[PDB]
Amino acid sequence: RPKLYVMDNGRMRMDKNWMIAMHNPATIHNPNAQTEFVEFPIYTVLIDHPEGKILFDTSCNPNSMGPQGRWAESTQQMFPWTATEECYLHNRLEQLKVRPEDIRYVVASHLHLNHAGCLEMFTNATIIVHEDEFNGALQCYARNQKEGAYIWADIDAWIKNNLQWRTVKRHEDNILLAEGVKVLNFGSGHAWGMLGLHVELPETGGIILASDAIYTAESYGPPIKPPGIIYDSLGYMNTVERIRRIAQETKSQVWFGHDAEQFKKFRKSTEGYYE
Amino acid sequence: RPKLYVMDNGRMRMDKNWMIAMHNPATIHNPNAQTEFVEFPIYTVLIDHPEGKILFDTSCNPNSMGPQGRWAESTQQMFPWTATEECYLHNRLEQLKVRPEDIRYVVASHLHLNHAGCLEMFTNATIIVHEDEFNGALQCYARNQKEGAYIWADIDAWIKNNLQWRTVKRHEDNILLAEGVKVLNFGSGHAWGMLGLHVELPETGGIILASDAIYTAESYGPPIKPPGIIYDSLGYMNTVERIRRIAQETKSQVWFGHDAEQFKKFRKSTEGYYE
Ligand SMILES: [Co+2]
Ligand SMILES: [Co+2]
Ligand SMILES: [Fe+3]
Ligand SMILES: [Fe+3]
Repeated sequence: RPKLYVMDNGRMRMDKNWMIAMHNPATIHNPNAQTEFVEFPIYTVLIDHPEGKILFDTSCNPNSMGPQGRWAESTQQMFPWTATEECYLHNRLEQLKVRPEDIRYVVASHLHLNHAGCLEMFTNATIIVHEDEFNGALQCYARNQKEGAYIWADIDAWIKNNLQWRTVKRHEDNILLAEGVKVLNFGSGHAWGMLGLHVELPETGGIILASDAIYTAESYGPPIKPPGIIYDSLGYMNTVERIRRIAQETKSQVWFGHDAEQFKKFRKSTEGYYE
Repeated sequence: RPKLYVMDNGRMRMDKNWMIAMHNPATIHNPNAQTEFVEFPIYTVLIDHPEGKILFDTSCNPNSMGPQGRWAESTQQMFPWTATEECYLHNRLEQLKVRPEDIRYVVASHLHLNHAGCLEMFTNATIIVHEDEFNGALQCYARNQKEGAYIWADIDAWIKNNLQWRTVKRHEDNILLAEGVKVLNFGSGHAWGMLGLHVELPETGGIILASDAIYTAESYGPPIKPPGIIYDSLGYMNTVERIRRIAQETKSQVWFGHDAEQFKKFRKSTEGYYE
């Protein structure tokens, strides 16, 4: 029935402490302990479904980086994005003969700069987003916040391009978007409102797209190693355990948001898909 | 009526990222950004009240550090405590002609190693503690956790010395402990359950003892700069703002848990007291 594509939208580097909070604490013997600037993948997932094309996340906007970049300079320096034109989502989709207009549904895991970058392209889609995440980003916008993980120029484009939103309510149940495609309401954790996907593929089986609910296998453990980027510590911990339970009960794989190792092993859109 | 004493119970050093989460993030230009290893005061407060002597916090145990120390070696290395004999609470109290047996109430802000160290001394007192904090530490003990901020040997002593506990229930209102002395139920934040004191002194006026609900003036802001040592991020943020409001409405000073600058300006027990 359906085909699932992993599209490579480039790499980003940041302080490991953002990814694993307090990963290497200072000691009497190492009072000025150093961190690392680690690299991690940015990716999106296309589910080419007979009921319609579903896109999970949208990576970064092409005009994110550089002197004329939408991203503030501090942001560009703390979370630099490296991507070839081939890695841009529009191009990755073009290489699959998919036009933005062909996307029925976009699922925004959250509205961070490296997941909601290209929402603006999908003007014929219904954008599914957690209401608290939406609200939180709209406040960043309204208060003219220019630094941080919510890109003002990105949100501006969303509104100017008249996107069609479908917010997931705080206590809303999981949404069946299509046969074998369920939107999981993880709620507050890494961000204000986290959404995930459960995909049931005829051949591959079950897949949980966790996005930044779980950064990496190191995050996942056990035991859980929480991130530095976190809004609701408790919601985060609960979400990870919930994902772990869903995986074991549905015998599903868990695809982390930003795990280099796991990504290396993924079959990307230049080699094929998952059925 | 009452006399309030600030007792210097030593100094401790740790990674600044514990105090201020992500205080100096790595950048493209500083990929191996360094943390610092900062010094901060450990103190306790004695309210010599006509209704009875109230102690807020108990510092670290004398036998905490060194090869035969109660603290695990990793803990002694990440959170080293420096203290001369005079800084020990038993001695600080002795210099005020105060015997452990003279304490009617001990208020444990939380049960971290540097606040609950000497609970065992107060065998004739009622130990007031948040129930969630108590529960959390009793689990650390039962699971024989020997690393971390909850010292197994400390907890072992509490049970052996048959301390008399009074737990503050999760949704319990503030407790009037004595005229002008209220226990503030902050709940989860820095740790599982945090208690503060509001003291109304005839001369000095209102004082909020925040303990680790607010590490420092930098934590307090505004804006709030949360710590790396945190269980409930949201509860933490709520608590700080609650303190700000109480302070404003009660025209009260806020005494932070571990603020080097503020502590220097405090009149300690070797110079006098607050009335
Ligand atoms: Co994110
Ligand atoms: Co503490
Ligand atoms: Fe991300
Ligand atoms: Fe402390």
